[PDB]
Amino acid sequence: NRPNRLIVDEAINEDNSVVSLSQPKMDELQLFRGDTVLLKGKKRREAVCIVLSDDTCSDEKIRMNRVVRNNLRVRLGDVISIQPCPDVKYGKRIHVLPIDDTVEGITGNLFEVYLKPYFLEAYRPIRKGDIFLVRGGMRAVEFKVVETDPSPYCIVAPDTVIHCEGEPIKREDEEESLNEVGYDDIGGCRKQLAQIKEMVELPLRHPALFKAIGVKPPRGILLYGPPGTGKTLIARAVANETGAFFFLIN
Amino acid sequence: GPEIMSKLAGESESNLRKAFEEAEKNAPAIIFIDELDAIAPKREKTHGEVERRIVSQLLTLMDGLKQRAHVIVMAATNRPNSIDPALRRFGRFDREVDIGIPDATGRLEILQIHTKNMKLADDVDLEQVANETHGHVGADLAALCSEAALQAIRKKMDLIDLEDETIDAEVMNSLAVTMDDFRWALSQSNPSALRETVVEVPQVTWEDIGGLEDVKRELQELVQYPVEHPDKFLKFGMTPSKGVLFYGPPGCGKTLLAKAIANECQAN
Repeated sequence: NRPNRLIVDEAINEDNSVVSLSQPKMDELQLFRGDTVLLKGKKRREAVCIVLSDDTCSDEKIRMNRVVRNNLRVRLGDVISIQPCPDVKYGKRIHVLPIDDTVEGITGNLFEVYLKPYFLEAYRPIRKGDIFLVRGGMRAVEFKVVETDPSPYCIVAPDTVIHCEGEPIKREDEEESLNEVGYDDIGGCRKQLAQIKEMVELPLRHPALFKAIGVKPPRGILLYGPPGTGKTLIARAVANETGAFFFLIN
Repeated sequence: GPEIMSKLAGESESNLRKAFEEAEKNAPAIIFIDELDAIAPKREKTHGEVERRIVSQLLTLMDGLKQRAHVIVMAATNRPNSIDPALRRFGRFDREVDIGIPDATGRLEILQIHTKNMKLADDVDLEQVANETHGHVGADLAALCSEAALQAIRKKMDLIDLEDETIDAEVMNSLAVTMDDFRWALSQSNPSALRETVVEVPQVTWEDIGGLEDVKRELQELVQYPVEHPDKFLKFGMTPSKGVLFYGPPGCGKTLLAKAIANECQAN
């Protein structure tokens, strides 16, 4: 079944350009302490990150945040193929452009505020088509890698000239908003989310299974607690993270 | 409030819809609901279907606030437990401000505002009147000045009697209100205002209590320090005392002490 195909799990490191693996798994896959890896998933897409060692991670799982998660167009549970890519060299010049619905209200030098401190000696491996998120200035601004000189993939060095043409782009169909809800936007509900997820994981991710198997899944789940805990926030997070449809009834 | 409940069942929700609709277009704006208690007392007084539907209409409108449209909804009531708890939900009426009756300083401040147009005499001491209005609200103090003004009126041009649609200014400018006029107003049955739990700052110092310097410094360590030196308590790690019990024979200034220590901290 190829020991290089792993499953995307929740992330401990919320950094955009990091993929956490277990110690014995990197010994089987021949990965180093900073080797740029290449991820492949559904809808035929690629992404480049940096592999690190995670003690809390399991052998058959890989930790990654919603940024890398959305770039591969996959959800928690999908299959991805990781492989070593040592032919990735440094970048020269990189032309990137921001999204219109994430700059509404602010203007000026975006390079000095967001871009420069973000790539400040971080050596972040970006690729043409990737959509990364930079937080700062008490908000969040999304950028999409339009074109890089060392096509397709290259590493952003602190000497690499970063160009900003200043032209807002349209929002594509399958591009889920990173401003929306997710499992990484709710806290305090540890065991709550633990119970909730494993109750609605299988029936939502594979309806075919339950229509084939003679096992009854829970139909109705009730949420207790005082107002203000974020009841609605939890529910919408599951739907946005499982890809399932969401219809609210006030 | 009653304006909405006066409209027939159906036109009621229409007016509420039009209210938010008209105010949202005129942004920025402030939507003020008067007698909210008459609209949403959803507990035991929610007896019927018509009432519940009206409340929900407002609830939808409260949630219907798109936020980017800049309107703020204010309301008033007699007491917190009059309003429907569904409106207390953190997302609609989230901020709450308790505006109880004014204190001694409060009533004094109000009296000057209601007497800003009338010619007060020299013997008139508004500070004195504010202190002896044991349980008076803003409106009752107004009626106090009004009935006292009528007393000052029924002694001047009343003897002259000028039946006209316009009073001369020289006659009115010369008119003044005496301290006795305020005495007569207080003497009547009209200062009978509602009396509640009075929360005020004691106008009594330590000088009303002879000696006992030991309990003074003791009390200061208990209340003055954890407010004027909160950093010091965190420096040493100890936790402030939550209370003290006064014991002894009656009429030794136990009440006076408790007031005096609040006076030192200038607290309520």
